[PDB]
Amino acid sequence: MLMPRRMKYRKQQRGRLKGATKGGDYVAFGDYGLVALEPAWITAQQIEAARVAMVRHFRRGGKIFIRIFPDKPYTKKPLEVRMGKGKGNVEGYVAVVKPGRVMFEVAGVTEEQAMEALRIAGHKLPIKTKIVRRDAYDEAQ
Amino acid sequence: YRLKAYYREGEKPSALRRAGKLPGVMYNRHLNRKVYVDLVEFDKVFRQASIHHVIVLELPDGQSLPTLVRQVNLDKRRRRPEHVDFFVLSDEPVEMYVPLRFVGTPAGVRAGGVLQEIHRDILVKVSPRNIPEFIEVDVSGLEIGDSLHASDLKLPPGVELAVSPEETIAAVVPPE
Amino acid sequence: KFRVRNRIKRTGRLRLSVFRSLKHIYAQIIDDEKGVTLVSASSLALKLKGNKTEVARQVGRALAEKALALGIKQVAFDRGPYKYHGRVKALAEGAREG
RNA sequence: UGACUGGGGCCUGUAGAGCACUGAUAGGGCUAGGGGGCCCACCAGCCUACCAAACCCUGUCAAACUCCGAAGGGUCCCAGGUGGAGCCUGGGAGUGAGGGCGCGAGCGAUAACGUCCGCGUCCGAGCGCGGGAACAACCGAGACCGCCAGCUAAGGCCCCCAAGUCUGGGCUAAGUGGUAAAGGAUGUGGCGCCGCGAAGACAGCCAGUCGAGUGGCGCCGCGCCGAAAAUGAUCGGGGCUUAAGCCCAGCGCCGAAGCUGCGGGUCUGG
RNA sequence: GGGCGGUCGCCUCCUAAAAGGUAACGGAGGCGCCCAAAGGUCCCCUCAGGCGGGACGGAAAUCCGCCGGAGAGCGCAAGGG
RNA sequence: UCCCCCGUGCCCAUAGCGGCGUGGAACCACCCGUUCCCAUUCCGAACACGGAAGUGAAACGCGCCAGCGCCGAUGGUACUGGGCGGGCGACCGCCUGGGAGAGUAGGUCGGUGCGGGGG
Repeated sequence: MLMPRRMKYRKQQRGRLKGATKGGDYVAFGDYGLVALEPAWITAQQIEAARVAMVRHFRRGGKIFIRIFPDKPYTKKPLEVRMGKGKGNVEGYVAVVKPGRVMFEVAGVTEEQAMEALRIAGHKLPIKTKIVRRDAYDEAQ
Repeated sequence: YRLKAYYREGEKPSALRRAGKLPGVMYNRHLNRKVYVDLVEFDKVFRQASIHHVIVLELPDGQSLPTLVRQVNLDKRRRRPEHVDFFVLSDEPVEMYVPLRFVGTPAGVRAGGVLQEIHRDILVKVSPRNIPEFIEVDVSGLEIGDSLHASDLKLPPGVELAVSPEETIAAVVPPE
Repeated sequence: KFRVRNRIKRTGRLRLSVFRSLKHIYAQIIDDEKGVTLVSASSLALKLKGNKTEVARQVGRALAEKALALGIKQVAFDRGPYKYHGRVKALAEGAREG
């Protein structure tokens, strides 16, 4: 799917979502990118449906960069059980995404096809998106 | 390229950004002081300029002092600069990341390939008087195997790169 | 290295440091915390014989006479890489004992 | 000597950030093994848009990782601080079922008038009073008594209902206002900076006539669809459209058991 | 809700909101011993790894040479040291 | 007061690694020996003792260098005591006191006490 192959611990806490992105906020790999406006946890099966869609669209195409990882585990209790009795089982993996993170990138394809393939992705994603180019993304000195 | 800048007393950085006037700063080993270009203007300039080419800053002293844009502090959300740093020059072999042209068409545009432009601005040393530009590299016998990097380029004597050589510059990598 | 620094095992004041060189043998009484020498003596660098262990005692007795004169009574013995043997300042006078 | 506050000195590993340690990580370089083509079994040899250690470059993640690190908090000293403060010894208790709200975490499904702790508040015991249509804990305010006096607070000034159909500039035509999302649309109004227009086709019939404003994404204000549940409906009601709605100024009034004015009581202190 | 299941004392880390303390049938491990030298003191000595080089010798049997401030070691969990 | 070297403290890498020059009259070390004191799980390697034929090769002292290492502003943000907002809610904005970390300009092959010997 897209999960870590080793972890110190199998389950972890939930945690809040503060603003900003801290990092990941400038393009730096391909030509066109997809940036986030709303904070959310993004599941692996979403990231995938987004990946396969990208490629689907422009078959035999360029390169895609998935600049995010589902490192965080998702717990959920079996159906129709009561509370307590300790934490759930781990049922999947997600990645924490906050406003400004650049999630995806493509390179080496017609501006025409880039604009399009990125737009289809946002339809796979539970948040609001925006598309971007290659402007003052020059953090050299 | 030119740009009207203006002295700051150090008052209300919030007020200035809301009144169109992006704050920044100028510095070098003799003078660091505080300035406010206009967003409107700086955009036309930096979008063409960046930090491969050189700006000059006309103050209330006629002094159009020559500069390079060291650092730009972005907003994280709704991309939109907050602050600019200006490196005051004269005649010393200072650094900068002069761009590269990628003239040509590798063999990897036919047996499944794309060009990846790993590091399309490389760092170097040379006095302000000497300001090279597009340091082209030719690509044509670069198939899907591995690919060229570092010191394999076209360096005008005066140019003295500060890299390795090993830092990868480009590659020819497969399709989807 | 010869780390050693048993001299670090000094608690309760007044250090009698000793230096053994291939030709010579020197010694200074130090008051630390202050960071200051009070009294001293040396081998032929004090103007003396060309022997070894005999010479040692002589510089020893030397240090004794000079210290008691200042009002200094008791101390604690050093040499970092001592190996307390041969060239010893087994002298009367100073109250560091033994 | 108190709470609280000013000035100093220690102690601390959170928010935030970072990748030096522990682990995780996407891509490229460099490169042990292994797979596999060239091929010989006497074992070597060359290649491979295969899987791939260690290491380096770029880019990141972490309650049980930290090179780093605030605001604050803890404590000690010197001061202000006369308070239904404080400290010491003793007589009398009740309580040991809490609840909502705000902020910081865990559990839960970033569900619950859910549940666990931590910091604060109000109800409890202020279901006494004003605002909120009605309503313990949201806003205003801590009610000794009396008065056909005066000023205010939240919230209000078209009628029900006390006080402005008050003044000046904008927006909205859906009754939006009068409570819903992904995603859709030449609805409007205000900014843009790009095409290219006497190589005078943007729209129309042979391109001549035609003789000018045409398209293109992108920002901001206000609104439109998306919008189906069970006894009779409604924003509290009537009713409101250059407003009695929304935005921005300005002056004035109404409004409590709060604050003044006058008279009285009781308890402390003087 | 009660049962069936699980648990009941003790230590280490996190939850713990940069003093202390702090809950849940919250996340994750250990103890119910051992040492007659594994104790006292005095005098000595310094690791793990890595790359060379060496008969039998693996991929560290023992030998030699460089590099290597601690990642080794400290009877057993984890933390601090 | 001014140089050089030998001891010994305080600062805690701006003192460090690596490069390159120097220094033996005096200090210092290496050096000569193993009878003697005292040594080796085997080795005078190390400790130790008696010496002075030789050398500054090694070690140490002193310089100079920025490749790695180390230090590092100013600005501007993140976050936040206290006060107040917008929204129906994940969350977002103002006012007033405080203010990082990364990154940039740049800084660094030390400083400084006490005592000895030599001009």
